[PDB]
Amino acid sequence: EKFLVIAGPCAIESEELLLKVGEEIKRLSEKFKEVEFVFKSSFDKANRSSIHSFRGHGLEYGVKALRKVKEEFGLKITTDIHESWQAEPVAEVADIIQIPAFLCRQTDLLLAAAKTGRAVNVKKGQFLAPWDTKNVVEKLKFGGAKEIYLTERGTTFGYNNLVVDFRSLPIMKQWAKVIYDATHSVQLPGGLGDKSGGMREFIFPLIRAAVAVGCDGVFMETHPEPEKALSDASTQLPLSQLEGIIEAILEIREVASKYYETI
Amino acid sequence: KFLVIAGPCAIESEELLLKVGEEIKRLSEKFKEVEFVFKSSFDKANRSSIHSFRGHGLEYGVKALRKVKEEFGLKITTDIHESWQAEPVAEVADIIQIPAFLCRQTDLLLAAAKTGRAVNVKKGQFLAPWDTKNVVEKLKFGGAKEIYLTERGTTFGYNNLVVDFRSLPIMKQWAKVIYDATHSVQLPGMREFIFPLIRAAVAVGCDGVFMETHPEPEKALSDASTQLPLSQLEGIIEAILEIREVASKYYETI
Amino acid sequence: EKFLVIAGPCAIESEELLLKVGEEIKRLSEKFKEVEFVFKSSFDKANRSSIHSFRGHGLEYGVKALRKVKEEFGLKITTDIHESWQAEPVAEVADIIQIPAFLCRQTDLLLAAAKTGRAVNVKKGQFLAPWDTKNVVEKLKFGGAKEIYLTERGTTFGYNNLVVDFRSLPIMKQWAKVIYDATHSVQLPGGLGDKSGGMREFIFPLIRAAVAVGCDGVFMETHPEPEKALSDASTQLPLSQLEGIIEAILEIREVASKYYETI
Amino acid sequence: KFLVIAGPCAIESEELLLKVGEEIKRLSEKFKEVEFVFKSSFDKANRSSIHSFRGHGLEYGVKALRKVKEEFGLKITTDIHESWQAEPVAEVADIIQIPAFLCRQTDLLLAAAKTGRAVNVKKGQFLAPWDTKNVVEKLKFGGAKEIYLTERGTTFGYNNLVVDFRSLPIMKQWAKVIYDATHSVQLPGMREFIFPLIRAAVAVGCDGVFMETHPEPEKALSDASTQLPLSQLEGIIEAILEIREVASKYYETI
Ligand SMILES: O=C[C@H](O)[C@H](O)COP(=O)(O)O
Ligand SMILES: O=C[C@H](O)[C@H](O)COP(=O)(O)O
Repeated sequence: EKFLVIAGPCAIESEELLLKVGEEIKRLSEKFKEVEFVFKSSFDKANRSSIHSFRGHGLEYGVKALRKVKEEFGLKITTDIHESWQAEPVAEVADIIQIPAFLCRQTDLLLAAAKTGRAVNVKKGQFLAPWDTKNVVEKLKFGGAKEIYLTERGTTFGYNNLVVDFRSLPIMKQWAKVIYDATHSVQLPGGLGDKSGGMREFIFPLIRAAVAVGCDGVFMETHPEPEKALSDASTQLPLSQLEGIIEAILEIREVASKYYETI
Repeated sequence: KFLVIAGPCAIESEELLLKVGEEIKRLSEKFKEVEFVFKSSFDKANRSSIHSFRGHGLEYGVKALRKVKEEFGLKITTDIHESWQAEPVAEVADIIQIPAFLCRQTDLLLAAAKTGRAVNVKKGQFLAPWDTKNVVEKLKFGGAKEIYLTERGTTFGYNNLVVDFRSLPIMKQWAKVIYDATHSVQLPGMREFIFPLIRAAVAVGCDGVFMETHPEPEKALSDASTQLPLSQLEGIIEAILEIREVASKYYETI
Repeated sequence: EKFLVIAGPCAIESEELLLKVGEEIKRLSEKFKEVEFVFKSSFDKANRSSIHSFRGHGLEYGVKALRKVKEEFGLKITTDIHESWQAEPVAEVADIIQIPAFLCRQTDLLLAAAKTGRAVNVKKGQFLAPWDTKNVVEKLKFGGAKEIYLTERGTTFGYNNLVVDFRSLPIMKQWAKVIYDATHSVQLPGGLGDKSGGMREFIFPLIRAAVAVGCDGVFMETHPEPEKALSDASTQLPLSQLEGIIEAILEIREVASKYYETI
Repeated sequence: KFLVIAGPCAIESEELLLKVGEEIKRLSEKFKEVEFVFKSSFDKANRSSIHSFRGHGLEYGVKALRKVKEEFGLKITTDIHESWQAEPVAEVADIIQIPAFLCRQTDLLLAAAKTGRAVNVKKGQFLAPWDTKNVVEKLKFGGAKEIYLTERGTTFGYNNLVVDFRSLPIMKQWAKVIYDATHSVQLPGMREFIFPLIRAAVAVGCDGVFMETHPEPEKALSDASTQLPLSQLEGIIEAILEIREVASKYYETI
């Protein structure tokens, strides 16, 4: 099956930022033809730790910027929703509607996404056990979703820390396609006080682990200059490093693929 | 004064709310030093299963809670799940409750704060005690003046929650602290530990306790495994008041 | 039943330190006659994080110092053993043989302690679930132990942190008398790099919780000047604060006692 | 070269050790680029139950391991539980193993280091990756020169272990790292995850893998639920060598 790579800047800092990242993602989609790329960027960071942190320029602006990316580069689009009313307008541009981790159990949000006819990707809550995602998928199927993804993004491990239990990949595979979030899984929740931290040095090794275990795609936030990012400045991957990372996981996926267990 | 938030988990019917409300009113008259607040959700918006009981809607719920307040003169509290619900709920709710999974949703907090009502935020199972400082700041920014933080357990491995009592004194630095005695013992995805842990909460020191109670928990449509039998409420309240009376002498300052 | 208070300096820094603490503990035993005091101090810190940290002055010296305390103040004694061969010599002075947390599953150590005829107190391992202590008690009974205690001292919660799950008290009570370790439960394992950390501000509130829930005794390390201690300098209670703490828990225990559940 | 430590969990009989040893010798000849080390415990000193299988004693065990080394020319490794055992075990053991629960027992580490043999310390389930730096220092202080640290899971709630693969690169800063593929999936107080996680270990990067194997795990007297069927060992070794070959290109320096 075609491997999915969901990538883009964490937040829609500006339409300009999007086109800059989109251009590179488009270049890679032409090179890695065996990969299905989906451009990701949040029109709103509705769950920042601090009231003073950057949120975004609004739904309207965001959808417009994302539409420009799709129009200019012919790339599929994905963005996350935070309340039920956002599903409809977002569905006009998003090929995949993303459900935030903290909201993976909010029935109406899932239902709103499902009835749009678009694919739905649910970030597994940091509080959820792998087997608890079966009911999440059930809700989505009940709501009409035909293409469902479950994203591993770490689990609460003590305070301000997340651990990735790779046993989750084969477990969740029982009921949906699985995506590994390489950038949020290394973040340190509320690790900086008013903001969350992260350990960039672990992004690559853990993504290698994900493809060796086996998944249907990877999710990576990337920014031309992470240090200047307005969100997840500590975990976004420098855009120049994206190509090498993707080549690496495709290579590891290929050699490991013959050993992937049948669910 | 010490806060006691009690009531049936879900508004299964205003009939149920009236039966539970009568007992709470009674206790209310017996324990004058305690401020009682009637709680019940008009919607269980986060059930694990799509086939589980959610409720009868916001309108029916607000109406039923209206009945309780008017008929018994008891303050009211219920939780909201999306921003638009804040205003209509604030019509009857003296305290707007923010769900644990939603404790970081900025717009929900701001929406609640804007109503002018008191706001009680359930501490997310993924949150550290010190991470709640930012939660309080959001509410203050939104105009909230009466802010509560509720301890309801922290993720401890899979399908289990642990109560780290160190959280009470930490959260007390920036808000009044409430201990949720019934959800803290639930196994995500029990009853025998409700009383022991509530005794610990008052021994450590908190500003109030949250307890879901139902005439027949066995038949409850929500949290059947952890809702306290109505008939046992009086005894537990008396017990925690006695422990608090003695222990309060040692509560640390700030 | 008579409430147990196990207290003393973490390590036997010197026979002088012991007599200084013993004197105060003796004074309190005369005041709190409803309490059974047991003087505690390790002749060896055999599991320090760093090879450079203080361990002790040897078994011989330690037993001699502990014997002096028992002889001079008529106090019961408890100390921990680390290898099977230490059970016999230690049993000559120790009324209660303590089994370290990391070693709570070492069959031969438990058996060695049990056959001495002395009481045995096992620190619950940071890796053990409350219900897993049933087999620990079974081993001890199998080995001849007639008086057994299980001590709650925290559970691994993420890295370098411990949490106290008070549900452990009523669970362990099903098969043994339960003791709450007020000082090790707030320590931060390896929190200082070459040594462990601790948060003294939580010792009192958590001990209040322990007696409200209900236990058969408490364990507290105390030192005339904690800041100068050679071990657990961050968690040992200042000796001057001991009396007030004990009075407080007896008061809370009394008022809460009528509500203690029957096992 | 890449290390592969394999063998039956417990020395149920030297007969068993010989059967497993023959297969390991065979693989040894087929995978010349891999350094095989035969492992088996002469005593399960930390079983949960007093009624569970422990072993036939140190003497019988050392004799059986002697047989394996002499008959197949395979290096040997076994664990010790008390200081006095280091010397006699070092007679046959090329690598002395330190149990996870005992990774902080200074005298056991020093005793092992004094023998002059290599020392492999199982990382305690209560230990953080960076906490192992001190463990290595103790061994170096004791004269140890060949030191290994083994990842075998970390306490994650009750009766469960999680493998935090971030540990591999962290521990690599001060010692060679081994990944225990069979104990990492055990539930304290399963099998389907052994292969997936071992693939991850080599994709991330480690200096070797530890795998308990038995002709008929179902009948094993120890770790029956997690011991790998002998017949599946070859396939898994070939698989991890292939993944390592490709992934090694990306292993981070130090
Ligand atoms: O991904 C979710 C959050 O927005 C995340 O923790 C980053 O936000 P913060 O830096 O405001 O905590
Ligand atoms: O209680 C056990 C230890 O000795 C504890 O962690 C304190 O030792 P450290 O400061 O050497 O880690």
